[PDB]
Amino acid sequence: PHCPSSQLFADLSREELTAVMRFLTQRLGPGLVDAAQARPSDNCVFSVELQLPPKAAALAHLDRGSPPPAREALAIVFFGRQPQPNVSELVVGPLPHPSYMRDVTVERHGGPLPYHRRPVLFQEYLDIDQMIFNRELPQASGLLHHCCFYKRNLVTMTTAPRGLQSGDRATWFGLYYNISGAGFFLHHVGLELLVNHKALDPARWTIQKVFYQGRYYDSLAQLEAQFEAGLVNVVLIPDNGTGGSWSLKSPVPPGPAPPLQFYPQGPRFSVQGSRVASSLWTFSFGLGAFSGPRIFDVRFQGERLVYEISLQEALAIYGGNSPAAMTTRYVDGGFGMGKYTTPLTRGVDCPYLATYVDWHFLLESQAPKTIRDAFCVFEQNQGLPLRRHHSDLYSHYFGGLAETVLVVRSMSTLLNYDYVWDTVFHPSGAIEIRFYATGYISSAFLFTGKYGNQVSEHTLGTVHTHSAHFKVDLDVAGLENWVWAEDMVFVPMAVPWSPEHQLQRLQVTRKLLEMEEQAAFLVGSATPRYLYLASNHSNKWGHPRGYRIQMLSFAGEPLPQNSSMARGFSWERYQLAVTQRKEEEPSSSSVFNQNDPWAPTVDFSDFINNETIAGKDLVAWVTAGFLHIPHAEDIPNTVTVGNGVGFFLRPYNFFDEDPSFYSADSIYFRGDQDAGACEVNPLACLPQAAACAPDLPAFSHGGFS
Amino acid sequence: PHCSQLFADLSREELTAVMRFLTQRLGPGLVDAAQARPSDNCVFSVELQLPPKAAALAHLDRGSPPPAREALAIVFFGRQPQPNVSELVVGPLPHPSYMRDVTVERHGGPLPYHRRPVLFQEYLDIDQMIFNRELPQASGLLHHCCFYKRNLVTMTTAPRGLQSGDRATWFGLYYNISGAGFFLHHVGLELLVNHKALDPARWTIQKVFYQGRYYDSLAQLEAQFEAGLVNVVLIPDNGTGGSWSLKSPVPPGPAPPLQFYPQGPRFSVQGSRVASSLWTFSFGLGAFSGPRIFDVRFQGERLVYEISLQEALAIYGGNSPAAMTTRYVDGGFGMGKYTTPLTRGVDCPYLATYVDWHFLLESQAPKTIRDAFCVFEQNQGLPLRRHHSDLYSHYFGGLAETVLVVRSMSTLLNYDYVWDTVFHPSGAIEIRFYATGYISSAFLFGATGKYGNQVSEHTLGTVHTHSAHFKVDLDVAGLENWVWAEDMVFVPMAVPWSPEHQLQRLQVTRKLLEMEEQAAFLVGSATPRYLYLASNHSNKWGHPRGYRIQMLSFAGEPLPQNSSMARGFSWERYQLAVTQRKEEEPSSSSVFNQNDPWAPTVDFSDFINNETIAGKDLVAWVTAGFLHIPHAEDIPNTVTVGNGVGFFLRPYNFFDEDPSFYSADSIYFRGDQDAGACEVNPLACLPQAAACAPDLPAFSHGGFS
Ligand SMILES: *[C@@H]1O[C@H](CO)[C@@H](O[C@@H]2O[C@H](CO)[C@@H](O[C@@H]3O[C@H](CO)[C@@H](O)[C@H](O)[C@@H]3O)[C@H](O)[C@H]2NC(C)=O)[C@H](O)[C@H]1NC(C)=O
Ligand SMILES: *[C@@H]1O[C@H](CO)[C@@H](O[C@@H]2O[C@H](CO)[C@@H](O[C@@H]3O[C@H](CO)[C@@H](O)[C@H](O)[C@@H]3O)[C@H](O)[C@H]2NC(C)=O)[C@H](O)[C@H]1NC(C)=O
Ligand SMILES: *[C@@H]1O[C@H](CO[C@H]2O[C@@H](C)[C@@H](O)[C@@H](O)[C@@H]2O)[C@@H](O[C@@H]2O[C@H](CO)[C@@H](O)[C@H](O)[C@H]2NC(C)=O)[C@H](O)[C@H]1NC(C)=O
Ligand SMILES: *[C@@H]1O[C@H](CO)[C@@H](O[C@@H]2O[C@H](CO)[C@@H](O)[C@H](O)[C@H]2NC(C)=O)[C@H](O)[C@H]1NC(C)=O
Ligand SMILES: *[C@H]1O[C@H](CO[C@H]2O[C@@H](C)[C@@H](O)[C@@H](O)[C@@H]2O)[C@@H](O)[C@H](O)[C@H]1NC(C)=O
Ligand SMILES: *[C@@H]1O[C@H](CO)[C@@H](O)[C@H](O)[C@H]1NC(C)=O
Ligand SMILES: [Ca+2]
Ligand SMILES: [Ca+2]
Ligand SMILES: [Ca+2]
Ligand SMILES: [Ca+2]
Ligand SMILES: [Cu+2]
Ligand SMILES: [Cu+2]
Repeated sequence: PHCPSSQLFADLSREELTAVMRFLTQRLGPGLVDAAQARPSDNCVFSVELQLPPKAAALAHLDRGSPPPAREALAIVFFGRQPQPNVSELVVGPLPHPSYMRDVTVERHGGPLPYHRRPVLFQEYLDIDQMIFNRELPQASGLLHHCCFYKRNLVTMTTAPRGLQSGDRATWFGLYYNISGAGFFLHHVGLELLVNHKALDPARWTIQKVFYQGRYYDSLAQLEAQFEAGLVNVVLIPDNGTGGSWSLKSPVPPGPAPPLQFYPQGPRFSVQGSRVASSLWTFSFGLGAFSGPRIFDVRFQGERLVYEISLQEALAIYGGNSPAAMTTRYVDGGFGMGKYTTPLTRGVDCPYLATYVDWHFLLESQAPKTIRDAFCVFEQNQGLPLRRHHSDLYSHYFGGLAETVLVVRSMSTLLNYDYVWDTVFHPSGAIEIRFYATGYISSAFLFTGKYGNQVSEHTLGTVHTHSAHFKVDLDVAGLENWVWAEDMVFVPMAVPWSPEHQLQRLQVTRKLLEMEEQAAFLVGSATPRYLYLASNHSNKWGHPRGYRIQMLSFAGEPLPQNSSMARGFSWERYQLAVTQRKEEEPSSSSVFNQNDPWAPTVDFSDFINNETIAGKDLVAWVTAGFLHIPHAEDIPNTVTVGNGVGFFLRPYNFFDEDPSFYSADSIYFRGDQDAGACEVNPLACLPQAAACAPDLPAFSHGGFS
Repeated sequence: PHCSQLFADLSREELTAVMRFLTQRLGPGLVDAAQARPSDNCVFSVELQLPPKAAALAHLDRGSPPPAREALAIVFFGRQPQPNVSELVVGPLPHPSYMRDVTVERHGGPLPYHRRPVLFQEYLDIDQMIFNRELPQASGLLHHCCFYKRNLVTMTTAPRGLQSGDRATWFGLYYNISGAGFFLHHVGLELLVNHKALDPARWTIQKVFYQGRYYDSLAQLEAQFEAGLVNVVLIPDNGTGGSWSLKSPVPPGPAPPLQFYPQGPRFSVQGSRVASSLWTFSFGLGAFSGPRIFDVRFQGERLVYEISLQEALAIYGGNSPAAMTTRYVDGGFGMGKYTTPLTRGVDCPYLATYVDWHFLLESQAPKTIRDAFCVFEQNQGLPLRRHHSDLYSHYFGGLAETVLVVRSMSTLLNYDYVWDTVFHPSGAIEIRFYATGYISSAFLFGATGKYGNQVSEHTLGTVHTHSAHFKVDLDVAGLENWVWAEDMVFVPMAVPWSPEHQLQRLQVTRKLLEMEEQAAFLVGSATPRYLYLASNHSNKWGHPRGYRIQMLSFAGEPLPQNSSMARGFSWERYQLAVTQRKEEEPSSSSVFNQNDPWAPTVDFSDFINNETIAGKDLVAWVTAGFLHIPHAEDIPNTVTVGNGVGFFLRPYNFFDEDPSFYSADSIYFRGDQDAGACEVNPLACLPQAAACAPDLPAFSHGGFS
């Protein structure tokens, strides 16, 4: 019966956000508009979020005990009501009650930010739909009545980038049936429209091209005419149906409950604000609006391993029979991995008994909002030994330890993909960063196999690749680190005790990587089997104290350099790169690359620049991804099984021995001892320990927009 | 509130039945393996002989009668002018009447006697020699360095010599540590024992290695010690920490997470057969080959006829002779034969279903390994699939992932190998293997860094690679299958609507692999990103029904072909290979390769022989492995974290849609609906469903030998 239970990196709070918005409205001139109903020629505030502190100061505070650096915020402002409109980046502080505001644009980017680089606003999307649905589609209502039950029952979906050339803002939009309670993405009606929305005055916006069921037209006029002329043979795309194409609700009623996990003697970790603490682990967590999930000041048994691990960008490159598909290259940070974090459904997205946590933000609005259950944090019994030995030889003993990990997770739903961002903390001292793609695939109307598979009636599942970039600022036993590569080789040799014979002598090769360029591994290149970052200092046995990067990635072929667009996500070309850490190089991407990748705001390749990486504060940049050719089993959704991709950070002579030796949960007993004796073996007391019904919270869901 | 066996391993009776029959028909002269000497006649092994496929299938599908249930016996025929090992098929069970020598049929000639595995008694005899005859000759030295006075133990290596016919084995000497691994306590002495002679009296010691130097005999070593040329390095007898212990110095804290089935378990085990809602298969263990599964059926339909471990391999490098020539072909010892008991709540989850294995190896009566297998459902704490829609329609639809696992563990000397087969709700099968347990060590001398890392006082952790081979006989939608490779490519192109501009057009490349040699991928070769086996027949959307092999492997560089030994495990050279399935090609290895790899009994490369694989019964052969350079954190044991290696088998247009759409456990609800309303959302009723204390069984352990 019955059964128990330094925030310098925290994301800005409701107050802090409000505080900065007040200060902005005051100091920014009226004509300021609510971003959420702004127009191109308006002035407004697009985003307000935490500006991360410099490392030197942050550390001085965390370690040396000096005072905290100014807590600041960064605001992105669209300045439209202006002869030469610009986007500007403004640092506002110091919180909790700000007094200054500095334009860092020219500092950071060496010049103004072109207005065309700004992300398409929510209002801008609405205006575009007004044009399409009021001014444009009616011109073809003859056709639409015949194919598409026109009478409102159709929806548009954006693509990106928006044109062919720096400056452009023309966007292809596909049209789909507005299915109810299920993904529309699988119901392309066959029509795409090239909208030019560069003009500051929506009245001047035009439609450059039209694609319909396999053919280009110049206007909806033509397309309607040609349909009327009788040289457009409409194949009828249905409005309605049943199965996974049409639904997510299963036709099969609940059977017996699946397995459930619980903490029989209370949870073994705490979350206070942005800070998690456990027996072994300590870190602060959070979300960049655009860059997405991040962790800081990660400490294993009190000692810092990493200053920062943050998602940096995500990328989806498509191919297709149609214009939308065949030119789409989402640089998802230009929308926002944080901005589009969705709530975590208890018992689906994370285990029911996880600790859920809310996120607060201020984006494209005046008042801050909240995503409820944005994060989840929990311990998972992996059902699998961290370590184990059974000795039947000479001495009869057993010694092992079941693996229980600590997880932190957010999910981003950008249009149809749901990205899943795991950071898993292992009891061995290892950190694992994973990401899964799930959700709906993106589809096109089907009209010879070069561009994907047919996944349902009239539907091409368009081929594409996923990839993601991570900043990993390890500070292994201090700031000053070196990069080591180790591998294997065989060397023919006469057998010492019988030289008439030949043996193949297995050996270890070892090289220190001295310059940045030697630590930059292009995709498709051979990669050292052991690569690690290490300190000057050694462990008990005289080896440099190291942490090793090990990669789980099936990376797709990158967009060719021959493409002008590529410089906008040049990180795609590397598997891994280690560079000097620098304040002026905080990120591999920028929210402004999505709309102008031809003139990238940040260009990652520039960071790799022929310097020493021999004894500096280093930072590793890891790419992970894969190629996806959709298939029937992606309908309704793509499963996560086998699609996880990422990397491990594992200790390599960092410790003097395996930390888990002194685990509070390790089991050990001799063959002559009594394995059922509770005092001998803790597992024997488990049935007492766990003789209680768990107190499960009432199911709540974090709602919608 | 509380909460066809046509593939089954032979039972106690069947084993007894066969041994009785063998005793009778094998003439007198027949000794018990545990007592046998080289010149004796004895029965080494009795285990299931797997049925032919055509007959097995006829029974399983067409309903015809079962094929004869038979057994295979390995017999050592020593009491003979020309001694041989012979393979004998005995049947039909339950009460056998015949017995057929298949040796010459199968291997095209007699099995040389020197290929036989070293018997337990043979190991004991060898120790008599060492400890009675030999070591006393160097007791002067041994008293000085090693607390000689019995307190030392030997460990074998393999293969045994330099050339087909040889049977000389290096044995290292270690302190017989109590209740912890001896493997970390090499005293610095290895002895080359020649035990080829049928008369142990004639066995000799060809060489001696001590603390860095070679001697012809123990006479020599002692003569040279007493002559003042051998400088002993005292290796301690005793100590504390992970070098010496597996018992933690830290007392139990609060219990870790525990998983349970709140409305009963959702699978059954009847004998060798598992059944669940989705999955159906028979499981078991080959004495030598190890874990295997048969007649795997997703929702009633066969995906795989057989998935079986085939061989495991550990290739070493080192400063000393044992380390530098060791190549364990573990099947020559036996992955089943050395299955250890699974400790409840360490090796598998506490509430797993544990199952015993019966065997008859190197003895006259059958024995049992208690809790050899475990079978359980695991909540992965991670969604199989999920979508959150804030866009146009407000809905959520997902499904938490619960997998079905089957696991055994083999402890071969120091390593404990974990063998997972995980069955996913998506229709995917996953085969994993982890290496844990103790590393193998050597005494540390010399300044090279070429052969590993120092992991404790005076201990070299010797570099080596692990690898494992699996037979995967998929029968995708029937027997007749083809092999497909798909990948990606970019193709420059004029932008259709703006030909002044260039786009990189992503496309899918596809190729049918026609001949065996085209499906044979060497290690280090580029591999198609999508490789699958498929049927002639298509799904609803016209694509061939496929299952795809996706590989999680960090494979080490293979032993060079230049080595005569290599032919004994030539599968090591491939990542993957598809060949025609053939009755006369049942296995990629043989228990007789370990001792004569120079004249291999089975040579895998011979299977790949320039035939069609276009529309035959095909079988894939997957290699997985990795390089291990030991480091401090391998002491006391190597952890499983990130060391799992294996592959997935995923449906690729096999179905018409994701079968998890019709999951009994999928959650779905619209934003306008009530997510707490139990009738709407099953997760809401969970706190009722799981308001009960679990009835945990009293802890038992399966004991030792
Ligand atoms: C990008 O656009 C922003 C928005 O217009 C520009 O900010 C404004 O720049 C001028 C400085 O050239 C400032 O106003 C001026 O104030 C001084 C006295 O303080 C006076 O000489 C002038 O009569 C004028 O009013 C003001 O700092 C600033 N306004 C706001 C609301 O921030 C920005 O400079 C543009 N920058 C680039 C590089 O494009
Ligand atoms: C490997 O070793 C075994 C040692 O027994 C050989 O098997 C034996 O082969 C002999 C033939 O030399 C069989 O004897 C035959 O049966 C009757 C017994 O009444 C005998 O009088 C006949 O004249 C005939 O020689 C014996 O049955 C058989 N035993 C078994 C278990 O097979 C075997 O030949 C050897 N194999 C090879 C390939 O060298
Ligand atoms: C690890 O290096 C520290 C720090 O190293 C600086 O010394 C330069 C020669 C060069 O190596 C530079 O990269 C490196 O950052 C060593 O201590 C330093 O040692 C010097 C002696 O040469 C002293 O005079 C300095 O006070 C001290 N400087 C600092 C900044 O600490 C240290 O010896 C070494 N330790 C090991 C085990 O390698
Ligand atoms: C080697 O050392 C082991 C470890 O002590 C000895 O194991 C003990 O042996 C005695 C005698 O049989 C038993 O009563 C104890 O219960 C054993 N302990 C364990 C943990 O098994 C073993 O006997 C020694 N082997 C030798 C000397 O060869
Ligand atoms: C697929 O093949 C089946 C018969 O297979 C043989 O037929 C020949 C044309 C030759 O290609 C052989 O190699 C084949 O193995 C046939 O009976 C099936 O119905 C066929 N079905 C389809 C849809 O292709
Ligand atoms: C989806 O359906 C309803 C019509 O019942 C509509 O109000 C909604 O907005 C549709 N999507 C649109 C209009 O974009
Ligand atoms: Ca660093
Ligand atoms: Ca740099
Ligand atoms: Ca087959
Ligand atoms: Ca063949
Ligand atoms: Cu995808
Ligand atoms: Cu290993």
